[PDB]
Amino acid sequence: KLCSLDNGDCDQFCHEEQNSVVCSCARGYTLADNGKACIPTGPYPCGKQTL
Amino acid sequence: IVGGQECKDGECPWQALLINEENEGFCGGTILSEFYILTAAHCLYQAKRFKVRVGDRNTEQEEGGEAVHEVEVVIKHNRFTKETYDFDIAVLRLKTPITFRMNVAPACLPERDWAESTLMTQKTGIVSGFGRTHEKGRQSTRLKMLEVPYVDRNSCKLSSSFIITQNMFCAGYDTKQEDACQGDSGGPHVTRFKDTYFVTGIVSWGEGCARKGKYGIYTKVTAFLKWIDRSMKTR
Ligand SMILES: CCOC(=O)[C@H]1CN(S(=O)(=O)c2ccc3cc(Cl)ccc3c2)CC(=O)N1CC1CCN(c2ccncc2)CC1
Ligand SMILES: [Ca+2]
Repeated sequence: KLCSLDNGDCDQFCHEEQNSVVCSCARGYTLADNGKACIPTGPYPCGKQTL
Repeated sequence: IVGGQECKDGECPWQALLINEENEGFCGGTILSEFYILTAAHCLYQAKRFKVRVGDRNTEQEEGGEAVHEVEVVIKHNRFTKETYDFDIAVLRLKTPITFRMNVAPACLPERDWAESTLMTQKTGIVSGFGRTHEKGRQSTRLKMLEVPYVDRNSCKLSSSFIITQNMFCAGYDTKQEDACQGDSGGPHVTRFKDTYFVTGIVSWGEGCARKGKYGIYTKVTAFLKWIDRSMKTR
Protein backbone atom coordinates (compact mmCIF):
# COMPACT_ATOMS: atom_id res chain seq x y z
CA LYS A 1 0.00 0.00 0.00
CA LEU A 2 1.05 3.59 0.54
CA CYS A 3 0.76 4.87 -3.03
CA SER A 4 2.63 7.80 -1.52
CA LEU A 5 5.93 6.19 -0.53
CA ASP A 6 7.39 6.83 -3.98
CA ASN A 7 4.25 6.70 -6.08
CA GLY A 8 3.85 3.08 -5.01
CA ASP A 9 6.85 2.57 -7.29
CA CYS A 10 4.54 3.01 -10.28
CA ASP A 11 5.44 4.87 -13.44
CA GLN A 12 2.19 6.78 -13.68
CA PHE A 13 -1.28 6.61 -12.10
CA CYS A 14 -0.93 5.12 -8.59
CA HIS A 15 -3.84 3.30 -6.94
CA GLU A 16 -4.49 1.75 -3.55
CA GLU A 17 -6.38 -1.41 -2.70
CA GLN A 18 -6.78 -1.34 1.10
CA ASN A 19 -3.46 -3.10 1.53
CA SER A 20 -1.33 -2.42 -1.53
CA VAL A 21 -0.57 -0.49 -4.70
CA VAL A 22 -2.13 -1.07 -8.10
CA CYS A 23 -0.50 0.68 -11.07
CA SER A 24 -1.98 1.64 -14.46
CA CYS A 25 -1.06 3.96 -17.38
CA ALA A 26 -2.34 6.83 -19.52
CA ARG A 27 -4.24 5.81 -22.64
CA GLY A 28 -1.63 4.80 -25.18
CA TYR A 29 0.57 2.65 -22.96
CA THR A 30 0.38 -0.92 -21.72
CA LEU A 31 1.37 -1.98 -18.20
CA ALA A 32 4.64 -3.88 -17.97
CA ASP A 33 4.55 -7.48 -16.84
CA ASN A 34 5.90 -6.34 -13.49
CA GLY A 35 2.78 -4.36 -12.66
CA LYS A 36 4.64 -1.06 -12.41
CA ALA A 37 6.33 0.24 -15.57
CA CYS A 38 4.41 1.39 -18.64
CA ILE A 39 5.52 0.75 -22.20
CA PRO A 40 4.08 2.50 -25.31
CA THR A 41 2.16 0.80 -28.09
CA GLY A 42 2.65 3.16 -31.02
CA PRO A 43 5.75 5.29 -31.88
CA TYR A 44 4.50 8.74 -30.80
CA PRO A 45 3.01 8.31 -27.28
CA CYS A 46 1.48 11.04 -25.16
CA GLY A 47 3.70 12.67 -22.60
CA LYS A 48 6.96 12.01 -24.41
CA GLN A 49 9.07 14.73 -26.00
CA THR A 50 9.75 13.83 -29.62
CA LEU A 51 13.54 13.86 -29.31
CA ILE B 1 5.97 34.25 -22.44
CA VAL B 2 7.99 36.89 -20.57
CA GLY B 3 11.41 35.40 -19.97
CA GLY B 4 11.57 31.61 -20.07
CA GLN B 5 13.48 29.47 -22.54
CA GLU B 6 13.12 28.61 -26.23
CA CYS B 7 11.20 25.39 -26.88
CA LYS B 8 14.11 23.50 -28.44
CA ASP B 9 13.51 21.00 -31.22
CA GLY B 10 11.07 18.29 -30.20
CA GLU B 11 10.80 19.68 -26.69
CA CYS B 12 7.22 21.02 -26.76
CA PRO B 13 5.54 18.59 -29.27
CA TRP B 14 2.06 19.22 -27.87
CA GLN B 15 2.18 22.96 -28.46
CA ALA B 16 -0.80 23.73 -30.69
CA LEU B 17 -1.45 27.21 -32.13
CA LEU B 18 -4.79 28.82 -32.95
CA ILE B 19 -4.47 31.10 -35.99
CA ASN B 20 -6.99 33.40 -37.61
CA GLU B 21 -7.97 34.39 -41.14
CA GLU B 22 -5.03 36.77 -40.91
CA ASN B 23 -2.78 33.74 -40.29
CA GLU B 24 -1.86 35.50 -37.06
CA GLY B 25 -1.52 33.22 -34.05
CA PHE B 26 -3.79 34.73 -31.39
CA CYS B 27 -4.32 31.89 -28.93
CA GLY B 28 -2.78 28.53 -28.11
CA GLY B 29 -3.77 24.96 -27.39
CA THR B 30 -2.62 21.48 -26.41
CA ILE B 31 -2.86 18.28 -28.45
CA LEU B 32 -4.74 15.51 -26.65
CA SER B 33 -5.32 13.05 -29.50
CA GLU B 34 -4.94 12.72 -33.28
CA PHE B 35 -8.34 14.44 -33.44
CA TYR B 36 -8.65 16.71 -30.38
CA ILE B 37 -7.15 19.97 -29.15
CA LEU B 38 -7.53 21.46 -25.63
CA THR B 39 -7.97 25.26 -25.36
CA ALA B 40 -8.87 28.13 -23.04
CA ALA B 41 -12.60 28.81 -23.47
CA HIS B 42 -12.42 32.61 -23.74
CA CYS B 43 -9.98 32.18 -26.65
CA LEU B 44 -12.92 31.47 -28.93
CA TYR B 45 -13.51 35.24 -28.84
CA GLN B 46 -10.26 36.87 -30.03
CA ALA B 47 -11.14 35.66 -33.53
CA LYS B 48 -13.98 35.21 -36.00
CA ARG B 49 -12.93 32.03 -37.83
CA PHE B 50 -9.82 30.05 -36.80
CA LYS B 51 -7.46 27.35 -38.03
CA VAL B 52 -5.31 25.20 -35.74
CA ARG B 53 -1.62 25.04 -36.60
CA VAL B 54 0.78 22.44 -35.21
CA GLY B 55 4.44 21.57 -35.64
CA ASP B 56 5.54 25.20 -35.71
CA ARG B 57 8.43 26.44 -33.51
CA ASN B 58 8.91 29.65 -35.48
CA THR B 59 6.41 32.06 -37.00
CA GLU B 60 8.46 33.16 -40.02
CA GLN B 61 10.56 30.22 -41.27
CA GLU B 62 9.20 26.99 -42.73
CA GLU B 63 10.43 24.14 -40.56
CA GLY B 64 8.76 21.73 -42.94
CA GLY B 65 7.10 19.87 -40.10
CA GLU B 66 4.28 22.27 -39.34
CA ALA B 67 0.75 21.77 -40.61
CA VAL B 68 -2.58 23.61 -40.52
CA HIS B 69 -5.84 21.95 -39.44
CA GLU B 70 -9.45 23.05 -39.73
CA VAL B 71 -11.88 22.74 -36.85
CA GLU B 72 -14.87 20.48 -37.41
CA VAL B 73 -16.78 21.30 -34.22
CA VAL B 74 -16.03 23.54 -31.27
CA ILE B 75 -16.96 22.48 -27.76
CA LYS B 76 -17.09 25.57 -25.56
CA HIS B 77 -17.77 24.89 -21.90
CA ASN B 78 -21.31 26.19 -21.65
CA ARG B 79 -21.13 27.70 -18.16
CA PHE B 80 -18.21 29.93 -19.14
CA THR B 81 -18.45 33.68 -18.55
CA LYS B 82 -16.07 36.46 -19.45
CA GLU B 83 -17.34 38.51 -16.51
CA THR B 84 -15.65 36.04 -14.17
CA TYR B 85 -13.53 33.81 -16.38
CA ASP B 86 -14.95 30.70 -14.72
CA PHE B 87 -14.96 27.45 -16.66
CA ASP B 88 -12.41 28.83 -19.08
CA ILE B 89 -12.18 25.56 -21.03
CA ALA B 90 -13.15 24.29 -24.48
CA VAL B 91 -12.44 21.48 -26.91
CA LEU B 92 -11.93 21.49 -30.68
CA ARG B 93 -12.25 18.31 -32.78
CA LEU B 94 -10.22 18.46 -35.98
CA LYS B 95 -11.76 17.78 -39.39
CA THR B 96 -8.78 15.63 -40.34
CA PRO B 97 -6.55 13.59 -37.98
CA ILE B 98 -3.23 15.00 -36.74
CA THR B 99 -0.18 13.00 -37.80
CA PHE B 100 2.39 12.50 -35.12
CA ARG B 101 5.78 13.38 -36.57
CA MET B 102 8.57 15.05 -34.58
CA ASN B 103 7.57 18.30 -32.89
CA VAL B 104 4.05 16.86 -33.07
CA ALA B 105 2.76 14.45 -30.42
CA PRO B 106 -0.15 14.40 -27.94
CA ALA B 107 0.28 15.11 -24.18
CA CYS B 108 -1.18 12.77 -21.59
CA LEU B 109 -4.33 13.24 -19.50
CA PRO B 110 -3.83 12.19 -15.89
CA GLU B 111 -6.29 10.55 -13.50
CA ARG B 112 -7.94 13.18 -11.23
CA ASP B 113 -7.12 11.96 -7.74
CA TRP B 114 -3.66 10.89 -9.01
CA ALA B 115 -2.96 14.27 -10.60
CA GLU B 116 -4.16 16.38 -7.66
CA SER B 117 -1.96 14.38 -5.27
CA THR B 118 1.20 13.85 -7.33
CA LEU B 119 1.10 16.13 -10.34
CA MET B 120 0.05 19.38 -8.70
CA THR B 121 1.71 18.74 -5.33
CA GLN B 122 4.84 18.59 -7.47
CA LYS B 123 7.29 21.49 -7.12
CA THR B 124 6.79 23.11 -10.54
CA GLY B 125 4.97 23.05 -13.87
CA ILE B 126 5.54 23.84 -17.55
CA VAL B 127 3.80 26.66 -19.39
CA SER B 128 4.43 27.57 -23.06
CA GLY B 129 3.31 29.69 -26.01
CA PHE B 130 4.07 32.29 -28.72
CA GLY B 131 2.60 35.15 -26.64
CA ARG B 132 4.16 38.47 -25.65
CA THR B 133 7.68 38.64 -24.19
CA HIS B 134 6.63 41.55 -22.00
CA GLU B 135 3.35 43.12 -20.95
CA LYS B 136 3.75 45.71 -23.70
CA GLY B 137 6.13 44.19 -26.26
CA ARG B 138 4.83 42.53 -29.45
CA GLN B 139 3.89 38.85 -29.78
CA SER B 140 6.63 36.26 -30.07
CA THR B 141 8.37 34.83 -33.11
CA ARG B 142 9.70 31.65 -31.51
CA LEU B 143 8.01 29.07 -29.31
CA LYS B 144 8.94 29.62 -25.67
CA MET B 145 8.61 27.60 -22.47
CA LEU B 146 8.89 28.85 -18.89
CA GLU B 147 9.01 26.44 -15.95
CA VAL B 148 6.72 27.96 -13.33
CA PRO B 149 6.50 27.08 -9.60
CA TYR B 150 3.14 26.09 -8.13
CA VAL B 151 1.42 28.75 -6.08
CA ASP B 152 -0.24 28.38 -2.67
CA ARG B 153 -3.95 27.75 -3.04
CA ASN B 154 -4.24 30.64 -0.57
CA SER B 155 -1.56 33.19 -1.35
CA CYS B 156 -3.17 32.83 -4.77
CA LYS B 157 -6.51 34.18 -3.63
CA LEU B 158 -4.94 36.96 -1.55
CA SER B 159 -2.74 38.47 -4.28
CA SER B 160 -5.64 38.39 -6.75
CA SER B 161 -8.19 41.13 -7.40
CA PHE B 162 -10.86 38.60 -8.28
CA ILE B 163 -12.17 35.31 -6.95
CA ILE B 164 -9.89 32.37 -7.62
CA THR B 165 -12.54 29.69 -8.04
CA GLN B 166 -12.66 25.90 -7.89
CA ASN B 167 -11.64 25.60 -11.55
CA MET B 168 -8.68 27.91 -11.08
CA PHE B 169 -5.12 27.60 -9.93
CA CYS B 170 -2.12 29.88 -9.57
CA ALA B 171 1.35 29.19 -10.94
CA GLY B 172 4.39 31.39 -11.39
CA TYR B 173 6.29 34.00 -9.37
CA ASP B 174 5.67 36.72 -6.79
CA THR B 175 8.51 38.94 -7.96
CA LYS B 176 10.41 37.12 -10.72
CA GLN B 177 9.73 38.83 -14.05
CA GLU B 178 8.68 35.49 -15.62
CA ASP B 179 5.14 34.47 -16.63
CA ALA B 180 2.87 33.63 -19.59
CA CYS B 181 1.28 36.67 -21.17
CA GLN B 182 -0.91 37.92 -24.01
CA GLY B 183 -1.60 35.43 -26.80
CA ASP B 184 -0.42 32.57 -24.58
CA SER B 185 -4.04 31.91 -23.55
CA GLY B 186 -5.31 28.43 -24.36
CA GLY B 187 -1.74 27.23 -24.00
CA PRO B 188 -0.67 24.00 -22.31
CA HIS B 189 0.26 23.94 -18.66
CA VAL B 190 2.00 20.59 -18.26
CA THR B 191 3.55 18.87 -15.26
CA ARG B 192 6.50 16.53 -15.85
CA PHE B 193 6.86 13.31 -13.86
CA LYS B 194 9.47 10.68 -14.74
CA ASP B 195 10.12 11.97 -18.25
CA THR B 196 6.46 12.10 -19.32
CA TYR B 197 4.16 15.11 -19.43
CA PHE B 198 0.60 15.49 -18.20
CA VAL B 199 -1.90 18.23 -19.03
CA THR B 200 -2.43 19.73 -15.60
CA GLY B 201 -3.90 23.08 -16.66
CA ILE B 202 -4.92 25.61 -19.31
CA VAL B 203 -3.59 29.16 -19.73
CA SER B 204 -6.55 31.14 -18.38
CA TRP B 205 -5.65 34.65 -17.14
CA GLY B 206 -3.59 36.93 -14.90
CA GLU B 207 -3.49 40.63 -13.96
CA GLY B 208 -0.99 42.14 -16.33
CA CYS B 209 2.11 40.10 -17.12
CA ALA B 210 4.85 38.93 -14.76
CA ARG B 211 3.66 41.55 -12.24
CA LYS B 212 4.81 41.76 -8.62
CA GLY B 213 2.58 40.30 -5.95
CA LYS B 214 0.53 38.92 -8.83
CA TYR B 215 0.53 35.49 -10.45
CA GLY B 216 -0.61 33.51 -13.45
CA ILE B 217 -4.13 32.13 -13.21
CA TYR B 218 -4.51 28.78 -14.99
CA THR B 219 -7.53 26.49 -15.47
CA LYS B 220 -7.53 23.51 -13.13
CA VAL B 221 -7.60 20.78 -15.80
CA THR B 222 -8.27 17.93 -13.37
CA ALA B 223 -11.45 19.84 -12.51
CA PHE B 224 -12.86 18.92 -15.92
CA LEU B 225 -11.37 15.57 -16.84
CA LYS B 226 -14.65 13.68 -17.16
CA TRP B 227 -15.88 16.66 -19.24
CA ILE B 228 -12.91 16.50 -21.57
CA ASP B 229 -13.61 12.79 -22.15
CA ARG B 230 -17.33 13.30 -22.59
CA SER B 231 -15.94 15.67 -25.24
CA MET B 232 -13.45 13.30 -26.89
CA LYS B 233 -16.64 11.30 -27.47
CA THR B 234 -18.30 14.55 -28.59
CA ARG B 235 -21.17 16.17 -26.68
C1 LIG C 1 -4.21 45.45 -16.29
C2 LIG C 1 -4.60 44.08 -15.73
O1 LIG C 1 -4.11 43.00 -16.61
C3 LIG C 1 -4.93 41.93 -16.90
O2 LIG C 1 -5.50 41.26 -16.05
C4 LIG C 1 -5.08 41.67 -18.41
C5 LIG C 1 -4.13 40.51 -18.88
N1 LIG C 1 -4.09 40.36 -20.37
S1 LIG C 1 -2.84 39.38 -21.05
O3 LIG C 1 -3.15 39.19 -22.55
O4 LIG C 1 -1.51 40.16 -20.93
C6 LIG C 1 -2.74 37.82 -20.25
C7 LIG C 1 -3.72 36.74 -20.55
C8 LIG C 1 -3.66 35.46 -19.91
C9 LIG C 1 -2.60 35.16 -18.92
C10 LIG C 1 -2.48 33.86 -18.24
C11 LIG C 1 -1.42 33.61 -17.28
CL1 LIG C 1 -1.29 32.03 -16.48
C12 LIG C 1 -0.45 34.67 -16.98
C13 LIG C 1 -0.52 35.96 -17.61
C14 LIG C 1 -1.58 36.25 -18.60
C15 LIG C 1 -1.69 37.54 -19.28
C16 LIG C 1 -5.42 40.35 -21.06
C17 LIG C 1 -6.66 41.01 -20.36
O5 LIG C 1 -7.73 40.95 -20.96
N2 LIG C 1 -6.47 41.63 -19.06
C18 LIG C 1 -7.66 42.26 -18.36
C19 LIG C 1 -8.72 41.34 -17.66
C20 LIG C 1 -8.21 39.91 -17.14
C21 LIG C 1 -8.48 39.58 -15.63
N3 LIG C 1 -9.76 40.17 -15.05
C22 LIG C 1 -10.79 39.33 -14.32
C23 LIG C 1 -12.04 39.92 -13.77
C24 LIG C 1 -12.98 39.08 -13.09
N4 LIG C 1 -12.78 37.72 -12.92
C25 LIG C 1 -11.63 37.13 -13.41
C26 LIG C 1 -10.61 37.87 -14.11
C27 LIG C 1 -9.92 41.66 -15.27
C28 LIG C 1 -9.75 42.14 -16.75
CA1 LIG D 1 6.77 28.03 -40.03
